[PDB]
Amino acid sequence: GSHMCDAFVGTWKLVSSENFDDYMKELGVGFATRKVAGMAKPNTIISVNGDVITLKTESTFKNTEISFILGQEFDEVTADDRKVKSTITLDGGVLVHVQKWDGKSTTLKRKREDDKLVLELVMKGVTCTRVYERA
Ligand SMILES: Cc1nc2ccc(Cl)cc2c(Oc2ccccc2Cl)c1C(=O)O
Repeated sequence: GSHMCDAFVGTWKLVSSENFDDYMKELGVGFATRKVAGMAKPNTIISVNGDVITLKTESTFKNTEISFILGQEFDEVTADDRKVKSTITLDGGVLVHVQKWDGKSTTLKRKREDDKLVLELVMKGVTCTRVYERA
């Protein structure tokens, strides 16, 4: 059968970024990692096997991989090496990813808009948008 996650499945490459440096500062990312991360053009591969969604991100300097069930909290190590407790849910057709660590929180929303995969990353007052297109 068809699922709301179907539209996300596939291989994606970064095409544009807005306010990523500010967002990384809010996360506590240091100067050098901000420079190196800002240069990268990651690929993200989203796949589904039964109820398990896998999201991989590959880049020149860092690869990440999470597998999860919607609504079930899990341990995640982020690209900037935060050790977080994460939960990912569907809100309509938007994947909502909340990461909690040291009493802090950031929310990452993934949505399909036109032929793009749009990521909205929010920490305190700062919103970054990262746009991906099919690879
Ligand atoms: C959502 C997201 N969050 C990030 C959080 C922190 C950093 Cl340093 C990179 C991030 C990042 O880029 C990367 C994610 C993995 C490897 C490399 C990069 Cl630059 C993404 C992203 O666009 O998927």
